[PDB]
Amino acid sequence: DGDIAFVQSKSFISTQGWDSEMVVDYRINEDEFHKISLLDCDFFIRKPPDPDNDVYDFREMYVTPPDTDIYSVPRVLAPMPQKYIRCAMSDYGCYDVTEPPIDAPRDPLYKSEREISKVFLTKHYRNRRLNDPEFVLDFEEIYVIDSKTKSITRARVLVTVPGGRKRDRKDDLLVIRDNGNSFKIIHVGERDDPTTVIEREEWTKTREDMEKHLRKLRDFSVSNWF
Amino acid sequence: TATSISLGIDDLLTIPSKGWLVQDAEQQSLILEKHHHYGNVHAVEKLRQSIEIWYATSEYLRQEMNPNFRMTDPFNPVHMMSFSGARGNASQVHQLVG
Amino acid sequence: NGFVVYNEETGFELDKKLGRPHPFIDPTKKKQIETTLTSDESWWNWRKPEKEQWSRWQRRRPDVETVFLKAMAETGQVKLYGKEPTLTETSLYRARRH
Amino acid sequence: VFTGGTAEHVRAPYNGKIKFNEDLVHPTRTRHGHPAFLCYIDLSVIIESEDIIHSVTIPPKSFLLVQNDQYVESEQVIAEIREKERVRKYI
Amino acid sequence: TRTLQWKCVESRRDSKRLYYGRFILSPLMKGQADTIGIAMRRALLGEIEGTCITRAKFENIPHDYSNIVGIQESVHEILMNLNEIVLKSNLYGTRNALICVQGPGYITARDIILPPSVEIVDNTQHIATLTEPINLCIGLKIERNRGYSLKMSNNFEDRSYPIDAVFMPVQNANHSIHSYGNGNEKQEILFIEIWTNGSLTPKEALHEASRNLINLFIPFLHVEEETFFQYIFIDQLELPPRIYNCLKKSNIHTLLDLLNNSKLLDILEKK
Amino acid sequence: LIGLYVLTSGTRRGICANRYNPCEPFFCN
Repeated sequence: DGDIAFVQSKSFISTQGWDSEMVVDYRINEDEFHKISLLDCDFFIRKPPDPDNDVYDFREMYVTPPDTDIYSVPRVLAPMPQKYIRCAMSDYGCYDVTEPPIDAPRDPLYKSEREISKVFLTKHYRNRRLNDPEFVLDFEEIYVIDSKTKSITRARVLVTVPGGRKRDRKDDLLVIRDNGNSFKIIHVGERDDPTTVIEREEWTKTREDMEKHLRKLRDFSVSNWF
Repeated sequence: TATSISLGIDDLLTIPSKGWLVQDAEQQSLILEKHHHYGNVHAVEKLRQSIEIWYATSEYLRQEMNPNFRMTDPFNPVHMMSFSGARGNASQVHQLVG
Repeated sequence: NGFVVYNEETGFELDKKLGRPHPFIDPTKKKQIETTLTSDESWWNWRKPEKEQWSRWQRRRPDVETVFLKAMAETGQVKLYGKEPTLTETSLYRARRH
Repeated sequence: VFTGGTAEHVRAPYNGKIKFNEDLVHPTRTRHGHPAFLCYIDLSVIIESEDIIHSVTIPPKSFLLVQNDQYVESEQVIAEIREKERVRKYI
Repeated sequence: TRTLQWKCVESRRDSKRLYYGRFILSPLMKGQADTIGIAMRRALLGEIEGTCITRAKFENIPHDYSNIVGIQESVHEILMNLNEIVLKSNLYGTRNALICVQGPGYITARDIILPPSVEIVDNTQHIATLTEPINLCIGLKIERNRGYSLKMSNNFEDRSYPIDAVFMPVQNANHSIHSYGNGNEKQEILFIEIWTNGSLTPKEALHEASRNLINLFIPFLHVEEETFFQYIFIDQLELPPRIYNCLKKSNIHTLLDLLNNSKLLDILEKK
Repeated sequence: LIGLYVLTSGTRRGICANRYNPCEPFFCN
């Protein structure tokens, strides 16, 4: 419930069912669109008027190279909604902390910049506002904007919380993993410690590396692990 | 001073497979020498094999020295002295553990 | 919808998952090595010498790892593949000795 | 020193027997006197180990020092990759 | 000519939680200045009692989540802010502090209800920021231990979140030695440099470190009240074969091995 | 150079830090 007011504009041109790798001759008004800036592309989603910029209209979307005017059509890979929804926008990427060469005096020793590879749009449950005391994120409906493919899809989310669709959303905990591809919902009481998450990934990597290093020994087949 | 890096007799870690490789090289050298006596190979062929089979073994031990130190004993005192570049190089360490 | 989904082993593949002592190669998946050249389908220089040769490397080098690994084997803290710790196990011991 | 160039030794990464078609390679005698095969194509050799097969590609103009169905220990030289002072040898 | 005297040469207070002090001790004989500086540094770093919050109970809050409504800071960050609170006290054992506050505003160290013997060094330290008009009661656990001491009991688990508090009131300490010669008069000058977090002045930390050191070596002066033939072997001495085998099984070869373990004695005593 | 190398030689990682597959203090400053 809680459907947002389905208003209609005058510049609305629906891009659904269009070719992906083709440009549109006209130019859009950026004020009417959400501007999502990623590493390889800039993504535009229609922005219906709202007191807070949370309402998204996926009926018309455009993708352009970063800071460019030649709009295109994103490679839609999922049934995007036909109604206004409130999505929490959180980026997903890495920090490219680099040490640039120093030629001019007082040049920075380091250059820290954040590169965005994916952007997640998590729908608010029942389109409730952030200021609502009953606000909670509906992790079932998450949309991923990939910069590398310049495409937008829907997250394949596995729900492991007991309770089904009638569960209490306040105990949900979305666990994004595998380069923003595996989405899993778990109970908040089952949250892994950040130290455990790092050690678990390091243990798996080093174990495989150690085995490959020991594999070249000729008594490997008659040896145990410990 | 606080960490007090110090090398001992057993700190000079040798490649685990040195015994196998040296034993394999001896078997090839012994078999070839036996047939050189039989006359199936000539002196130059024996001379080349003796030099090359022991040089290839020595280079392989040097090649495998660092990955063995990294994968098994990263904080080996002899390894850290050369790997960090503080003192010595791989060739000098190879004279000690290879 | 269609994007939302609502919802262990034993012995090997569980010790391997948890890191508990287990063979490196699964015994149930260890293929028997096929028959090879019988010193008559093979050239010289690859035949067995028909008489074991003295090598001076025939004995495995005594190590701190071997003694501790054997001591840990009888304590039950570790489980080796056989009675004697292999060079792979001693090399693995150095990595996880601490 | 004796190969007159850069020589790389392809060593067996796993124990087991080597399977390859000996007709695809040409017989030769190495500089050490050992018989071997000369490989002029992109020959692929199979090492059937205890666990799985471990196909290895042998580049051309490289000596193959092993035989078909021969058992090879790990870290044992299989092939030599081959990609002028005159000395008198008194005997 | 001179007597062993000490003086404060530098004293700075460029914070409410950062005090600096440099002290000179002179004249000292050769080798003494290093001994005094080493022991004093150990006393300053760990042997000085420090007071800080160890546990935090979030009363009336059954959320048990990482964040609560009306507070910008997360629960974990609130504990981090509590861990930075600098306290001075003379308490023995453990006490309880309470933080019950109003709705919107800033929670500072001034808002902590304190047990009688403790004080807030800097009341401007930020705890949490309040946005919604909701009351918040926090149950603190004030404890006073040494830096080197360790504690294992952590109130089990009763929704009280432990705070890994470091008990150092002396942030840093360092000593320097200046040696002066007059041909044959080798006197040493010891410089003590103390940084404190405001819970005690560097002059006070100098005295407490000296007293704590003295209290360590007082027990050594305590007194208590008063109340009123390898070269001879078991083979040589004639022994029964039954006894001989038993001793040999126990590696009793000489007579000394026999007396070290406790009609055998009748035959033995004559020889 | 040895002393600096030891300082920056950080934590043991992976199988060199934990005996079993998992399947730390916080400092404010």
